[PDB]
Amino acid sequence: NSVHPCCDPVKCEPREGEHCISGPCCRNCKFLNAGTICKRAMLDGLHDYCTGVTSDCPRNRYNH
Amino acid sequence: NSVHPCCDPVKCEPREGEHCISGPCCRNCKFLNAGTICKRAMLDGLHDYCTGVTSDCPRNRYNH
Repeated sequence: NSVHPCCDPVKCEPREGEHCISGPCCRNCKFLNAGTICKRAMLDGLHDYCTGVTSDCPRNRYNH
Repeated sequence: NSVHPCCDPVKCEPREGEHCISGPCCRNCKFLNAGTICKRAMLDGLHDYCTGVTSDCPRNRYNH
């Protein structure tokens, strides 16, 4: 709903101390550990993993 | 590529003993453990988990 728990509305940044606002790899304002699977692949075993430094879910680079 | 390691081409079923062919929740011909996250959500903490009984990745029922 309304303001985000993670948002600093005077700066439009995450409140000081937290890492992010929302995302497959953002949970409770902080980054999930790098390596955490954020999506499984149809099938080759090339899954999309979290990076530890960003909120989004990266397409595994070993894909065309 | 070619025939699937998991496929029984005379029956067009998975070779006897295995569970599935391919899918986010299928790995080495077998079902991933129920509860295994197959996809993380933008943000509510309502992730899509594996079922243990199917190869696909289920939309979490707590979504509209």
